[PDB]
Amino acid sequence: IKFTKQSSVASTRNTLKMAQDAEAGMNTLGMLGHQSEQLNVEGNLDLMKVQNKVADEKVAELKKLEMELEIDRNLDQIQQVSNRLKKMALTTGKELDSQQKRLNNIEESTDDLDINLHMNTNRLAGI
Amino acid sequence: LFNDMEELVIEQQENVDVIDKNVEDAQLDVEQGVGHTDKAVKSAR
Amino acid sequence: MSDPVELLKRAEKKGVPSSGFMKLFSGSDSYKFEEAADLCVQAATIYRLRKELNLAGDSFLKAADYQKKAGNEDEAGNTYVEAYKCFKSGGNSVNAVDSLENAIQIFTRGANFKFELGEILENDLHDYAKAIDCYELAGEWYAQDQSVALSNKCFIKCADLKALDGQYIEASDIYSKLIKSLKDYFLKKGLCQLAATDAVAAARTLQEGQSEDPNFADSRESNFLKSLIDAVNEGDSEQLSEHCKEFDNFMRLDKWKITILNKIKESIQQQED
Amino acid sequence: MSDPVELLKRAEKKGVPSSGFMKLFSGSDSYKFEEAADLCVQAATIYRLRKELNLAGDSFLKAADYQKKAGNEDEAGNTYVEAYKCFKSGGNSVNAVDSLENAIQIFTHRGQFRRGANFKFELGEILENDLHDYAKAIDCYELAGEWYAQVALSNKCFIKCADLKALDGQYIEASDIYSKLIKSSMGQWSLKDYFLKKGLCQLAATDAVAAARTLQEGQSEDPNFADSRESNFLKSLIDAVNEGDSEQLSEHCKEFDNFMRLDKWKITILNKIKESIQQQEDDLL
Amino acid sequence: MSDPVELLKRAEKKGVPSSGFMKLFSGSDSYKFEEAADLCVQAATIYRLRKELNLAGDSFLKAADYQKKAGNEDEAGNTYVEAYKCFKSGGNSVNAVDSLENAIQIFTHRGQFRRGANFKFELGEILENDLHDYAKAIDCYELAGEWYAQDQSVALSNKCFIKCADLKALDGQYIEASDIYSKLIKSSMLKDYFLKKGLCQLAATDAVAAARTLQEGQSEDPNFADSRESNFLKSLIDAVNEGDSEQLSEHCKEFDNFMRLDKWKITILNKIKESIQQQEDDLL
Amino acid sequence: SRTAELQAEIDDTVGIMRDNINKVAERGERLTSIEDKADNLAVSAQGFKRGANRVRKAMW
Repeated sequence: IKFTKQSSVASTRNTLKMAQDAEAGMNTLGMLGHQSEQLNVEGNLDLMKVQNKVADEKVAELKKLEMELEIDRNLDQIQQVSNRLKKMALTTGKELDSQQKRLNNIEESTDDLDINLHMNTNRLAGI
Repeated sequence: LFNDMEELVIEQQENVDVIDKNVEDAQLDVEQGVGHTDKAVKSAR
Repeated sequence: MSDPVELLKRAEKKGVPSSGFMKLFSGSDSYKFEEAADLCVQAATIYRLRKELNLAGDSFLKAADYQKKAGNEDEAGNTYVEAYKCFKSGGNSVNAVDSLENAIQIFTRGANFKFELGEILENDLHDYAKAIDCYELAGEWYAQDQSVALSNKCFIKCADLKALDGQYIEASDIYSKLIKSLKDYFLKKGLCQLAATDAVAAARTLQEGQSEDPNFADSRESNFLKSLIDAVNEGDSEQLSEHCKEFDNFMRLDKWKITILNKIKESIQQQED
Repeated sequence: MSDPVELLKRAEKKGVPSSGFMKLFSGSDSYKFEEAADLCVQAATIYRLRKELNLAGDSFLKAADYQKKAGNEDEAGNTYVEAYKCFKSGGNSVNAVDSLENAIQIFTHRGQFRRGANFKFELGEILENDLHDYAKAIDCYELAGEWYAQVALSNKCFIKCADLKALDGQYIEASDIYSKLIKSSMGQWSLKDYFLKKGLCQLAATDAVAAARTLQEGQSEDPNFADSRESNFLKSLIDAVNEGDSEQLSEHCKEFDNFMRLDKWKITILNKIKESIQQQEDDLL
Repeated sequence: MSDPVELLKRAEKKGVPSSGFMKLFSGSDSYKFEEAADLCVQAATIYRLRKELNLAGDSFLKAADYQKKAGNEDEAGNTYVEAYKCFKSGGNSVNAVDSLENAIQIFTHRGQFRRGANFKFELGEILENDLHDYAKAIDCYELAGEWYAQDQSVALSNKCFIKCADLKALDGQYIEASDIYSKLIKSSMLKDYFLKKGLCQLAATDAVAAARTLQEGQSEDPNFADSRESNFLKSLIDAVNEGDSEQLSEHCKEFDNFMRLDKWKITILNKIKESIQQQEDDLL
Repeated sequence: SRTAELQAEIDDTVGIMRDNINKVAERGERLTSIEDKADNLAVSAQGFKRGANRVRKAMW
């Protein structure tokens, strides 16, 4: 029984430790905020849409022109961390969802712009 | 799971850098091009 | 492949402005500068394929300068960023700094590159003061652009460098701005206050975080901060050390916290002496 | 819908440069190459719609060469990417590799090291899996990561590059790349793997002190790896090689497998270490 | 605001090609078609502002046709995508399908496989969900997943072949769905894919192929040896080999209790049970 | 009863975050494809600039 309690204390130590370690969820989320701001790319893409409208019109005109207690405390701390980790799984899922829709929009917008630029380049080539 | 997620997100950092840079270069090149077509329209008139 | 040296030589020969009587018969000198810049870009590309990166950067600097004389400042900024890349990859941090300064001047993108400039100043040149300036200014540029997360990264870097540089009060103020990661910001604010022999402001920062943010109220960080304030009020440096070891055991103290905590301990021991 | 073979014949007829007297009266050959490139692209779109991917890729290569002759290098690179697309989808790895090489050369020639590095990584992947060209794939991964450094794709590429180098017998250079990975990723999980892998590489190089200092660095620098079962495993490996007892080494491998299944890379390295102990057993008699 | 009917009428008048003697004096008819297309786009804009979405779609279709006559095929593809958006928001699935087919033809002709694949997938979704033309949806997902597999877009192609294989398996094409799941497995080297492959094989009454699939999954990646899905596939194989449907139903209930069986799995397991029961009845 | 609840909560976080692994899969491929597009876009922007400049010179 003393050996079993020692093994339990060792494993709760390891458990709290790994829980802290996962609590990486921060470097992931902080950077996801960083890249979220970077994808908010969208500003440049909107500006290109306006400016390709302008290019269309201009170029169209161009063409026209003791041991128990430690177990208890370690479990306490493991619970605290694990609760917080659950929050992080939930929020990371949410943020990935929102960024996924945003990236899909960025995707289609960029290719549309690419096509419009190839169009305008080809129609400039003949003038 | 955290390891797999963080490492993959480490990978995605370059994609985000490259996308920001590429779209930024494109925007400036389009701006210059539109300016050139503007001057061209001014001349043909 | 053309010899990049000969391409450069042709670039300088074309890059001479029309002087005197010839200026009356020569068109705008812009075209000559554009052609010289094109030659310089070609030479830079050829050096850069050879992994003669610093020479490629120098050729890009020449190209950007010709582009500036042509009136094509946007191209000059892009080419300065190219020269920068060549220098940074070439280990020539000084010319990299010069390139970003010029580029950020044309752009004022300026915030992205001002941050990268701050990183070079911090890590490669150890010019901490002007790196602090970079982080502050570029975080302000983001704050104007409503990019909260980036601006927060920027003010974190600025505040950390300021606190390491002995400007504890200013770092605490930047941490107040960052607050307005949150648990960490509260901790750091108090710590700077403690390095300024300001125990009462640390107590208020603790109270503010405890009342306003429940996650900080029950956190290990708030408990650590109260324990440190209690030690500082008690003039008990070994108690401070004991609390530091406990917190290190449960939450590894990074190098920044260790430095600031050592400063706080030294201020206690100095009062004891 | 036009016959693609007729379109290719028309492109070939039009693709002859002006020669002799006619060159003095005929305009720039760029127009003829442009026409040939457009027409080969059309013939290839036709082949490609018929699922005849290899013919579409060959036509893409022809159009890309004609565009190179026309001076449009970016369009030549795009057509090379198309040639690559249809070759890789057609199972022709060698022609896909040739397209990737031409594409990457165009791209680095245009200052686009980024795309060159992405396609260098694709090229090394194709080489490793389909053609088993390990040395040139190692070089491809190294160059891709270097240009990426010029953070993450380089981190990924360096992981794979170190993997191929260590599996290929080059332990010291693979360990050096693992140190580079350690330094780049410091400030975590990838680090937890890196320290172990570095130690394994150095222990395959019979430098037991090198594995010991690698583990000590992981323990002192990274608190995670200090506490990680990878560190205890690396300590146990170091001990077992120090005593030169292959049996305890075997038990340590089994123990490691029981909770985290071991990867082919680590099995090859640890088999090489065990076989190094067997070479030591020959070194005894 | 201009009357969109008036704009369409003017567009139709402008869209008449120059015939006869007038063709010798009239410039390229391209410009007339461009102007008619612009007028049709204006009418479509006005209709979309008036939430008369189907009419806006029709006006965009006319604009795209005029653009095709002008030689501006890329404009036509974009305008077909606009006509599509108007029709889909208007609940007119058929005209939406036609718009995507035209647009995808234009895009594939111009080498824009990525866009063609995006829209071919959306076409598959319309065929599956609003029109229930499952066969053409299967064809769409297959072709467009191939187009992505060309572009190296592995995760897209995997979503695509998931949809294709699911519709094939629901349509009784068990062997082909299992082959597509093999492709998915190979491209992803996943637990769900191994399970579904085996289930298709059981629905084809080929318990030997299911057992080989189970062994492959168990051997090639360890997460399978210890998963509930591998145990469930083994249990189903054991029930099928024993010809005892009640045990299969018990295993399905247990697995439902720990991981909810979605509709597709329920269908496949029902047909597997039906095959067992048919064999039992044939032996009496 | 606390230990069982903690085990259940850990299992649930595992479930949420296995889904997160799949989501970042879809995001990573998304980012690769978008990189290819903005690469293409930068090319097309440079080409459009150069063509517009050439038309400006031709007309001048």
